Amino acid sequence: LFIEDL
Amino acid sequence: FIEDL
Amino acid sequence: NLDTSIVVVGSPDDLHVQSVTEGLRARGHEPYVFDTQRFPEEMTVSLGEQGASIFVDGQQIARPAAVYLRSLYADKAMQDNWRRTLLAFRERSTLMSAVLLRWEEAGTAVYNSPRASANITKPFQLALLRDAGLPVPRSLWTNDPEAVRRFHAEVGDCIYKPVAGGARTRKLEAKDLEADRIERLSAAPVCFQELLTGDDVRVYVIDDQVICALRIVTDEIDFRQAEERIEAIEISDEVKDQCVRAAKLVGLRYTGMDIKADGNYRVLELNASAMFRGFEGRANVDICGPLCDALIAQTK
Amino acid sequence: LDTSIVVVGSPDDLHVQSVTEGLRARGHEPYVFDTQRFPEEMTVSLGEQGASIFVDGQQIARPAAVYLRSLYDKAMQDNWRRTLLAFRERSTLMSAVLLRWEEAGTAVYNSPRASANITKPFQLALLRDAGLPVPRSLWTNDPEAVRRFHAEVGDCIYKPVAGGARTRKLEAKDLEADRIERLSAAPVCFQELLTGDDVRVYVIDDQVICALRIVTDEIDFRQAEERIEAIEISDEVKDQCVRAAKLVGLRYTGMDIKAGADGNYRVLELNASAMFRGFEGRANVDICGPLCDALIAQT
Repeated sequence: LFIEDL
Repeated sequence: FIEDL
Repeated sequence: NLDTSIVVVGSPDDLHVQSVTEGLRARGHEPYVFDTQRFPEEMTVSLGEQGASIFVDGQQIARPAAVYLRSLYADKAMQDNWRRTLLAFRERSTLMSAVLLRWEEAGTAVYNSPRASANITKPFQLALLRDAGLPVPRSLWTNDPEAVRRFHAEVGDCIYKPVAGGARTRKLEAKDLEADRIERLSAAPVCFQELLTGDDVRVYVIDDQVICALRIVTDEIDFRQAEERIEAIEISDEVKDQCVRAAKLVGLRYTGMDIKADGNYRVLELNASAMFRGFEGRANVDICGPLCDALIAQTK
Repeated sequence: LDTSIVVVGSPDDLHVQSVTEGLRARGHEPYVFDTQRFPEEMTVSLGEQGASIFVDGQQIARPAAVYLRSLYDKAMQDNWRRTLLAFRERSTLMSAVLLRWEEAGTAVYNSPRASANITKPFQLALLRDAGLPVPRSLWTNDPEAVRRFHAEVGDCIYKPVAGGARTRKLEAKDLEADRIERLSAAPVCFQELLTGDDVRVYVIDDQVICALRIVTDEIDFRQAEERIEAIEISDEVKDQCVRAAKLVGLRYTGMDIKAGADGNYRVLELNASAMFRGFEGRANVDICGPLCDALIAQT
């Protein structure tokens, strides 16, 4: 995903 | 408890 | 599409989205269809800090006059990584819900806002009507085996269903009260209601106007295949206002009340997005009509 | 048991601990409602009329005031479609309990009805429309929107829409199509990088309890600790914070705010279940007290 920390 | 779930 | 005055939230493949969109077209109003189902992948939504800054595929939609909210919404991605998938769905759904909450705040008459979801909670919606002077089934949501055995010892013939829906109702028999499965309430709570025997009636309420009250009886026509027959009926005015009190207390503009008949009716559930085409055809009654009426009203 | 002040959370929660020990220090024993143990180790029974709420046989139809702290792996990997439905059944029953109490007239200190107005893309709009300063923000899945926003605003940050990850700073590599085009998977919140002092304002029942500046000091190699020290805010700002808490619809509130490049505040977010223990200490402010007092005041 864009937020790679999810 | 409810099977169909 | 440039006139976003009336918004229908749902898929153009949905039958009721089509019914409402057409019934509005027939009255000189071409609604804007907000196809939420295709949001993140093939549609853009953008919110600014200001409430009006709502942009769908580049076009600003600050405040519709009214919204018909049918639905907001290959998932093996869950079978892969459930956690990521859940967080992503939450991002999606938060953005969409914020759009609709902003419209309600700006003054849009959302036909069933997503706020009413709280007051639709089954165990709360019932208590809400009950503590307001309305007849409801002797109900019981529990996770205690002994609690239900007293519920059974009191009311006798009764049924059980899910607390939030998700399975068809099943009649509680003695083999269910066995220690084998009655202990399984340990894993989740269940709804138990008394067994009502009378007829199923459904009352549509649109903006403090009972539109009709229809009886739904079944005739068995084939092997394990039966068909519903809907009948337009008239109701005591007392109850044609008792209903309106239920709609306004739960917070629904357009609702489908479900009552079941002692020999006098009791309220079981108010539906935040009841369908109608089935009844519209089985009794040649109009519901889409008054819905479109209420929608086009808010534009004036 | 004296079910006039109910504390929803687990006794292992340091905050329900503080609140319970404070309520006890003032002549009230609350009924801690440890809802983790709902499915298994606890029985709840709800009847058709709202008063018929029973926890372990003992009925609790109408407390005076509730302090809501929380309402709450391989079973998911195995079968996910049923795990979610089971969790939803349990959750719906608990939430019905809370809604019933609030409908009776219980002072639910932050009700679950707040979770609507809590969503940042709506809460910031509420505050902004009421005239309070919020940071320039864009919630979007649109790369062109982000490019225009970044050009308009300057230095930016991106964080999840509904939280769940550390906020990071926007860099040029992020604007490269390689990254940016992943916005089609889920939206993202982008904001202007505010460059002031973190401030937190506590509000109980339309009274401002205190306002604390939160700085950090480097104590070890790549290790910081927060210093939370009191500041004085104008009655102007105090009334604004009370109004914001009232707008969002909360009784106990920890408002996150922040100066900018101008040294003037922007409300960032209002928390519906803020902590306070780490704040009370060095600031010599007492938040647990005023909270317990407000709870007792409903009885």
